[PDB]
Amino acid sequence: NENTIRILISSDPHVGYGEKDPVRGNDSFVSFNEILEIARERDVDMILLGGDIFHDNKPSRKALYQALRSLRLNCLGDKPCELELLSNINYLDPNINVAIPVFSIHGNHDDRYSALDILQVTGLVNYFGRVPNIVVSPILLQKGFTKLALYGISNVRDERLYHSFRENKVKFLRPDLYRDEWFNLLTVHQNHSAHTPTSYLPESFIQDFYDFVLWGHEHECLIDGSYNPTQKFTVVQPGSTIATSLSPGETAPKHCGILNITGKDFHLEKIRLRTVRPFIMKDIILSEVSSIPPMVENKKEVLTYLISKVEEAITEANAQWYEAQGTVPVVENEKPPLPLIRLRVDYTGGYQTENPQRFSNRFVGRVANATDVVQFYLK
Amino acid sequence: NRRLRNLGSVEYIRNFKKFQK
Ligand SMILES: [Mn+2]
Ligand SMILES: [Mn+2]
Repeated sequence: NENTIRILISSDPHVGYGEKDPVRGNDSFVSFNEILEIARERDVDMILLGGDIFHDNKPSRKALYQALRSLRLNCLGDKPCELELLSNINYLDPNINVAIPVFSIHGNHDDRYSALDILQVTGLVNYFGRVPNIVVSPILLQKGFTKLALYGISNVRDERLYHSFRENKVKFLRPDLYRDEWFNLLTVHQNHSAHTPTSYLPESFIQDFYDFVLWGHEHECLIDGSYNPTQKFTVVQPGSTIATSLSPGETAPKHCGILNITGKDFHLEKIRLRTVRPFIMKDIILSEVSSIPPMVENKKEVLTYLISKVEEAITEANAQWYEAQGTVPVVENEKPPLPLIRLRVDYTGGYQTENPQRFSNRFVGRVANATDVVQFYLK
Repeated sequence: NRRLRNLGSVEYIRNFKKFQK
């Protein structure tokens, strides 16, 4: 639609993560490529990223090459950009045919010349929301009657930003012309909630004039979003495009989204990422497993139960992948990649265990993390 | 933290491509 700004939203691709792993080495490149491919196939007006583009502060030559190759092949082309800039931006360059402009803030992993400066200098990404006293200035875009005021705050040490907000040292700049017509979009890369009272960014701290908050840094996919009643805005945490640890947060299926803006209204469409390796986690408390009698030489029974839980997790992972592809397990069809499987086992109350590497070895050629399938702990 | 709100300050200020071949 001529009055609908269509933005592909994602965050935390971590290009280069696990590059050296023989099984997982290409995951970050394939999934960062997927995000750009979906944007092109779905004919969006622009891409908006929430930071942590590269895993390493100084990306490897392979990581940089792969990111540049994907951006060049998916973002350049004959497609006209229908976004009018009201207040340099790559699509306005007369020597580069930008079909889909990419906008990104920096995260803490992409810390004078960041890897993001390199993406910008090539004309492939618009690095915005720089934090050199913080002055948050918008990028003003128009498509028909729709007016977008895009704001960004690049990653700042959580305590430093929290103190800056407390000492009222954060300056949000608003356009005077077409005052209340602008759809206000904020992009951040901070902790959404931490044990420390100063290590995170509370939602209440964010100005209520904002309509939408794109929340980077947090890897868990919470793509459906959450409404803040006091501030009157809807926070969307798209999550990462790769699991950077085997944490419970990393298990939620990865998605990107299309944010459709018509006037001051929006429609968020969620898109399941097909290239993300399945990750299943099981949290087990042995004392809650009646089958296993406590305080006796129960290794055999502990092992039988845990082996059955890995098997169950593999079956769920394979099913999760076929679901993502819209396919069935048949000879003509591509087979799922090896899944990431993790059992967290609480062994309190008298239960014998097994060496984690010896346990993991029981699933060689069946799991992507053949070294750390199980973790035994005491509550 | 849940108490304070709207921290900092809020103040006011005053085809589309050029490629061809
Ligand atoms: Mn990250
Ligand atoms: Mn981060």
